[PDB]
Amino acid sequence: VHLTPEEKSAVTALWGKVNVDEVGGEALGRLLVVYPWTQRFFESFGDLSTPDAVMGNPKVKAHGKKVLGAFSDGLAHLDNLKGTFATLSELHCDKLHVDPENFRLLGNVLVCVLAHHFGKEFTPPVQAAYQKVVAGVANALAH
Amino acid sequence: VHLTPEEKSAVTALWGKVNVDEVGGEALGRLLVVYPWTQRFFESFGDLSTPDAVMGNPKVKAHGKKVLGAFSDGLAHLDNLKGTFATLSELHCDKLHVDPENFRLLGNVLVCVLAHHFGKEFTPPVQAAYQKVVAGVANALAH
Amino acid sequence: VLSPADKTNVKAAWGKVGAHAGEYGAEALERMFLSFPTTKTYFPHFDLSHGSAQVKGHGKKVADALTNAVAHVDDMPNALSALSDLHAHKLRVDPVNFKLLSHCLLVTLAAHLPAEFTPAVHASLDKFLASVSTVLTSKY
Amino acid sequence: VLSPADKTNVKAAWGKVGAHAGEYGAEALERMFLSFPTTKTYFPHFDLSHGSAQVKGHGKKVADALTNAVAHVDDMPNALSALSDLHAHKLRVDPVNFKLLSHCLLVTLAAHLPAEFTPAVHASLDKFLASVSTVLTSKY
Ligand code: HEM
Ligand code: HEM
Ligand code: HEM
Ligand code: HEM
Repeated sequence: VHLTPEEKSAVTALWGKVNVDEVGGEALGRLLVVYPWTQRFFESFGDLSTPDAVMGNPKVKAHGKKVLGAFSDGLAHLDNLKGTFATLSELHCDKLHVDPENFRLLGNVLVCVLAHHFGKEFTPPVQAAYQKVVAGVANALAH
Repeated sequence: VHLTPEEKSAVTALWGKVNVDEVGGEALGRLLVVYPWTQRFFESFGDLSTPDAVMGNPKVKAHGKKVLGAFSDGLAHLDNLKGTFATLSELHCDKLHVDPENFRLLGNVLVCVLAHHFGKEFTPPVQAAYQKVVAGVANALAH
Repeated sequence: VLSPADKTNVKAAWGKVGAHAGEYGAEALERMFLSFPTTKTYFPHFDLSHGSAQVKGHGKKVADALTNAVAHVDDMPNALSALSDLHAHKLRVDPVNFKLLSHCLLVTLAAHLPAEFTPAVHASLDKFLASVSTVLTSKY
Repeated sequence: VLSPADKTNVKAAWGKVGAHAGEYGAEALERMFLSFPTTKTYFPHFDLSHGSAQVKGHGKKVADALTNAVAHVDDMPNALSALSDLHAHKLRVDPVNFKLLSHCLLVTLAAHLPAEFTPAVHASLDKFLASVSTVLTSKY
């Protein structure tokens, strides 16, 4: 992803403040609540019935922490997102058959989570930078 | 696009029978009728009000012949769709700002046109091969 | 949202589909399973070969469900509520797949009724199947 | 299609948006114009800088349109028929852009009402804005 110096400094500065253990299962859980067909991909996580059962689910917190692990690894490699995400695109495309549009959905949910955890600190330029980063990650997994 | 010998022989044999002069402007015209926001991109073609005004429009026929020119050029280069479609992706992305999903839409409309012009001759394996071709062209233009 | 005119075009088009409906829905399922193989993951319990009896009978059910949706085109959420409860709650089908099946339905209607696929009838059936897809993927 | 519960969540959440609606819709427009610049092609006649008066007043218009879309949430297509006639007949807005604006609305509601963005309220407002986007892109 081509970014400015100021967009990389904003993404880095706001991403350093991110509670990984919380924002992960927050974004994955809101993915399962807002976009419920994605629950088909996580049927081995247990009860996913209510939103309070999804947001209170320890496999959703653990796996969401894995997903933010992959996002932080994509932030350390913004010029090499296809080289970072080839094994994960292999997994999500062949073994899991996840549609590419779903990746975009998760990324947008992540941005909402960031706004929900940063408020006025999540300015429209910070959203612009995280949007083109997030689109870089989703387009790196759709390959 | 990976295809079998039988899929390339079916696409080649079915495509040799294609009237370019009709299938082009009919695919572009059904794109403008079924998906009307695409008419915003063709406001210099004149009256696009009714479906009989879109199908009775010579710039839609001429430009549709250009589009099937690009599809036949993509059929001569099935292993090199990104090298065939870099100038056209530059045009449709930078100068025209056409959303990538629209390419998929046109390709699906083209497949309907082929079924509409071949009937029982457009078998489900022939559709499967043209779906991989069409998805290869749309993913080659979305780059 | 359908107009009056596209409701007229959909009711006329499926009125001339008629008794070929299970044939056309079975062919549409074979076109979806053959051109879009990821949809086969929703049917691990079918025999998905060509000319299968279970894809035939299931296409009869899909086509009768669409005939029922044409008959109740102005209150599709109240009529397709059992099928919304099936596809949205139990099965949890990705809506992308619905677009895929809708496309294959259109291709079947292109391959068997060329005198009926006017571009206006094409746009009408496309918005109809998008409305049915919007109904079946949502929860009540 | 909305349930009873998500109509409750949308009316409650937007009712607590309330009088901040103009600055929230203006902020949502600045987020769309800044993060998704292709949408700027629909506004060649605006001044699209930050803190513009015309993006402010237009965001007041968008927010009031969503307010009486919440008010007529059971019968959106005849309440938004003038705006469907604007966005679908005259402007021909690609529905992708609607998704974009819907996302920016959600981001604004995430950045200003964290006590209100329950995940259920998020799902409710998301499929609400998808219903509004389905109405405004439709042509009827
Ligand atoms: C868009 C960004 C995404 C990222 C960065 C991401 C990240 C990851 C990572 C790192 C794993 C590996 C877990 C492991 O090997 O232990 C994984 C697995 C998985 N992902 Fe994602 N993912 C994304 C999108 C999605 C979406 C949108 C879905 C489904 C709707 C999905 C479904 C899955 C599933 C089912 C697994 C296997 C976990 C299991 O079976 O328990 N992923 N993902
Ligand atoms: C697989 C899909 C497509 C192919 C193969 C294709 C091919 C072409 C070709 C060959 C040209 C002519 C370029 C030139 O004359 O210099 C062109 C131009 C153009 N295309 Fe497409 N196209 C596709 C999809 C689309 C779609 C979906 C849209 C809009 C919704 C679109 C909008 C345009 C426009 C506006 C032009 C410029 C023509 C003018 O301004 O008069 N294209 N495309
Ligand atoms: C316009 C779209 C559709 C209609 C009208 C429709 C209609 C139906 C009907 C009538 C049934 C039978 C209900 C029953 O026997 O209890 C059914 C079941 C089912 N549908 Fe669909 N369907 C549609 C789209 C889809 C799509 C796109 C998929 C997946 C890619 C899908 C997957 C299934 C599955 C897995 C079943 C269960 C069949 C079984 O377990 O034997 N449906 N649907
Ligand atoms: C999602 C919900 C949306 C709502 C509720 C909405 C509402 C409105 C309203 C109230 C107006 C003013 C009508 C008038 O003054 O005559 C308007 C105009 C307009 N809208 Fe939207 N809109 C939405 C989405 C969009 C999107 C996504 C775009 C483009 C990317 C867009 C582009 C425009 C344009 C270009 C105008 C004309 C502006 C002008 O006349 O100066 N709208 N819309």
